[PDB]
Order: sequence, then C-alpha cells, then structure tokens
Amino acid sequence: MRILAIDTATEACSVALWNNGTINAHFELCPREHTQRILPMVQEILAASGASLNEIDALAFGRGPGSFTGVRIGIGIAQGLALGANLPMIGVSTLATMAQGAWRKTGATRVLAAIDARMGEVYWAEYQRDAQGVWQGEETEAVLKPERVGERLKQLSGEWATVGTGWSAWPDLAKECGLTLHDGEVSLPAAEDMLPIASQKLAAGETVAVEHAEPVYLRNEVAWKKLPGK
Amino acid sequence: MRVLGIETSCDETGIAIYDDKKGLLANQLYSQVKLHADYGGVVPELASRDHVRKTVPLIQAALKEAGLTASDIDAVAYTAGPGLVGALLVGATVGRSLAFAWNVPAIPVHHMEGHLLAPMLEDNPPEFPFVALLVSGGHTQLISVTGIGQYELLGESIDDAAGEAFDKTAKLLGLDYPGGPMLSKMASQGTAGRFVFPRPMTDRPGLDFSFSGLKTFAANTIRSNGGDEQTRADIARAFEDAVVDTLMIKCKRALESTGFKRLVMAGGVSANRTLRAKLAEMMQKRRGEVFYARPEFCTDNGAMIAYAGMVRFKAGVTADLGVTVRPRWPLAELPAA
Ligand SMILES: Nc1ncnc2c1ncn2[C@@H]1O[C@H](COP(=O)(O)OP(=O)(O)OP(O)(O)=S)[C@@H](O)[C@H]1O
Ligand SMILES: [Cl-]
Ligand SMILES: [Mg+2]
Ligand SMILES: [Mg+2]
Ligand SMILES: [Zn+2]
Repeated sequence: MRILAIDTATEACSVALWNNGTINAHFELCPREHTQRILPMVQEILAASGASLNEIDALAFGRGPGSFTGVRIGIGIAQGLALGANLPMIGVSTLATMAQGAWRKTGATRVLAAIDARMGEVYWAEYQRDAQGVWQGEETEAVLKPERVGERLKQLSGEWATVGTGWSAWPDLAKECGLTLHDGEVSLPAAEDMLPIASQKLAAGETVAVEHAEPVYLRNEVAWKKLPGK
Repeated sequence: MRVLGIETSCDETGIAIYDDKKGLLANQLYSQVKLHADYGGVVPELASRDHVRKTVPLIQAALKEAGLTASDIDAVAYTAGPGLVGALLVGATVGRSLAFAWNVPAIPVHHMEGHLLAPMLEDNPPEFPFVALLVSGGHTQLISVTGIGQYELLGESIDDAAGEAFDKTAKLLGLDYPGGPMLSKMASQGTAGRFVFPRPMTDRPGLDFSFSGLKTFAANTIRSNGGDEQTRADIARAFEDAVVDTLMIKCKRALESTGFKRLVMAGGVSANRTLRAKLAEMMQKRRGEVFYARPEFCTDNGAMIAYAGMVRFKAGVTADLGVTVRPRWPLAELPAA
C-alpha cells in the first residue's frame, strides 16, 4: 500500500507518498523549471520517509491532459522510475485529480473541471464522487470549444464546484446555464490528490506495466496540413 | 563496463548497450520516417509523441538482445542536445530517471560528439589528431580534433547543410521525404557529366560551405529538361557529384591547414557511396587514412551515444538530478578530455 505519485502536467510540479500510514507531499509552482525540480523532489520525499523506490508498491503519474510537454515529462520520469524499479504504474487524470482536490479543500462532490488547452479550447470533465469516494465521469473527458461547454452546461443540474485554469481563461463559461457554481479552490492538480484515486485503482488491479503506460492528450489533431495528394 | 545509450534527438529512437571489453552488445532502432513523410518534414509534436511509445520498449528489447539484466548496466547515457527540444526531453527524462532508479551515473551526451565518435566503433579506429567532417541533416562542419573534447571549428555551412540539400533536391525530383538516400540510388544510374552543377565556395579561400545554391540549380535544371527517368537520374548524379566534389575540396584544404594525415567522416551524409569512395581515394593519394562508421551508424542511432557516453563517463562527466536538454549546443564548447 506504499504509493508514490508524481505530476508535471501543468504549471505545477508535485510529488506525494503514502507510506507507513502517513501521507507526505510537496507542491510548488514550477513554470519552465519542471525538469530541474522533479527528480530532486522525488529523491527528497523518498528520503524523508525513509523509503526506497524498490519498496514502492505502485507509481502513480499525472497522465494528462495538460501541457503536451509537461505530460511527457511526467510520464517520462515515471517510466524511468518504474522501469528501473519494476513498479506497476497507475495513470491518473489531471481533471479527476483536481476534483479530488476540490473535495479535500471544500467538501465538493460534484466538480466541473476545465483546463486551458490553448488554441481557444479547454480540456473538460464532469466528475461526481460516489459513496465509496470514486469519481464517476471519466467518459466525459474531452477537448472542447467554450461555446460547446456552454451548451453542455445547460444539460446539467444543481450545484457544482469549478476547478482548473479553463475557468481562469473563461470565467464566463457558465453564463446563463442555470447551475449553482461554487469555487472548488483548485487551479492545478496536486500529486497528494492522486493518491486516493491511485489506491482505488491499485485495489482494483488497474495498474499497468511500464511499457503500457500512455499519456492522455485529448487534443490529437496534428496542427500541420499534409502535402497535397496525401 | 557497460553503458546503456539512449538517442531521441529528432525522428529516430535508438537504444544501444556498449561494453568496453566485448564491444557493442545491443542495438535497437525505430525510425519515424513513415510518420512524417506525408508532411514533407519532421513534425515535432508527432516525433515527441512517438518517442514516448518507443523508448521504454526498445530499452527492454536491448537488454533482452544482449541477454543482460538491469544490474549489468554501469551507467545510462542519453542525448541531451542539440536537436528538437520535445524529442530530446523524452529520452533525457526516461534516461535520467532510469539512472536514478538503478542508482547508476547518468551521462548527458552531445549528439554531434556521438556522430564524431561513431567511427571508433569499427576495427582500426582513428588516433588523434584528425580532421573531422560532420555532414548530416542539419550540420556541415569541418573540425580539428586533437583529443576528446578538443574540437576546434574550422568551417561550417552558412546556409543548408549537405543532408538537407540532398533532401531538398530529392523533393524536387518527386521523392518521399527524406529523399537523400533515394536520390543517391537514382544518381547511381546517371550518366557522368551530362549536367554540371557548381561547387560553391571553392573558388574562394576558406573552409566554409554553402549548398543552398544547388537547390536553385537543381530546380532550374529540372524544369528546363525532360522528365524521363534517365534525365532525372542524370540530374541526381550531377547534384551528388557536385556535393561530393565540394566536400572533398574542403576536406583537402582542412588537411592542408592542419597538417593532419587522418580524415574522419560522420553524420548521415557520410553513408553516401560516392562520398565514401572519393574521400577514400583522396586519402590513398595523400598517403593518409580515412575513417568512417558502418553505414547504419552514420545516420542517427543509439550505438554512438552508448559509446560517447562511455567516453564521457570515463572523462568524469555525470549529471546531477536535473534533466537538462540543450536544443542548440555548439560542439566547440565541450570540455576537454
Ligand atoms: N546515402 C546518403 N546520401 C546522401 N545523404 C544521405 C544518405 N543517407 C542519409 N543521408 C542524409 O543524412 C541526413 C540525416 O543524417 P542524420 O545524421 O541521421 O541527420 P540528423 O541527426 O537528423 O541531423 P543533425 O541533427 O543535424 S546531426 C538526411 O538529410 C539524409 O538525407
Ligand atoms: Cl509540432
Ligand atoms: Mg532522422
Ligand atoms: Mg550561420
Ligand atoms: Zn544526427
């Protein structure tokens, strides 16, 4: 039940460790500095709780969506660690992670997660916590134009908490939607909030060998046109 | 000892294991050329994405190939630059974290030093000093090499590198990107001397290169002649012969300037059949020696990184816990060994 979690998918860099009945965590804003901070942070959290990497039962990583570069830094570091220590990996959604954060901070059980995807779009999800603490709604994850999000909100009901930089970019996203929106108090994912999700997946056998780890980019359109005739 | 080398600088994922006693124990390579061909050039985001898909599986395959386990590896070397930042970051993050997990040193490697040392993988490797001609997709440089990390830049292209020149003319000939090697195959069937391209920068003194003018000359020749296969092969041959003659003249002048008796050629263009033959012939006539890598180690590969990583580790070069990539990194700035 020893789980190490790492994340670099957004402007934040964070690591957290569940070990011997305690949770240790570190979170900082690291714009442009992820590659300089992440391994020192992993080394630090491991050393602090007197844990060796090969004593870890599972390595959780922020799978995306987020910055393409950041998502890849996260999976790349996680893969090296997991390959090196033969650890199973658990990919955790950045969107679900922030939902868990809203619950931790505000008790929110229904969360509208939006990440600024750039190019006038957001990464979007609707997450709702069940009685067992499991966030339902993974199938809703998508990259969407704000107009499409607005249409979607008119199909939802009741009270929701908002999390993510997508709301920072587009705070008017839910204008005339008829929902009751609360601030979920989370703009960026923290590895600390990956841990309960990871622990659920571990118990369910939903881990993967290092060679099976995959990022979730959501935006998969290439941004360059093929040559004429292709 | 044994070093695991990881190369992800552009559009090839290369992994190798080099043992300083037994030689190369493994070499794995995936080339992304089919992924980028439809776009006419390397798409950085697609390249980065595919390195994620290939890096771990090819490291696993390398260990299996060599019949080794994790504990048999003494250091992990990875290309830190120059190259595409997104692509470099994949190999570098996997490499550095793997080294951390295995508790072995991590060795950041300069991609061009990797190219330069590739001929060391063959029997009868060059002794210092030598003139090195580095001719690849994006580089074309003459270097005075007096030892490891003792690289003095003698000259370089002021525009297109030789490799990209091959690829641009190949594109004009209707070949798939990157068309350099296919242009050379066409050229093999061409009639010597039917067309004659210029040899830029050879009338003036100095050791610098220029190739951009050959794209223009090719384009104008193609449009002013017939489109039959033979004529096209004749154009390809005239292009190739002009590039090779230019490189040979510049290498000769570099050998004159330094007084050296050894010429080392590396980078993808050093796989060219005509270049290999002409430089060999030149060195024979000079009573000197030429050195090159096997054709598959001329272009991007992991073997040269495992080798250069071993050299660098032995010279005292290791990484702290930061993962640092340097997309632009001049070869002349590396520390001496
Ligand atoms: N037989 C050949 N004849 C002419 N050019 C060739 C041949 N084989 C490969 N090339 C060219 O070599 C170039 C690729 O060499 P590489 O060393 O793999 O390039 P690269 O690493 O992407 O370039 P860099 O980053 O500047 S070292 C391409 O431009 C190819 O067209
Ligand atoms: Cl791109
Ligand atoms: Mg390539
Ligand atoms: Mg210049
Ligand atoms: Zn190269």
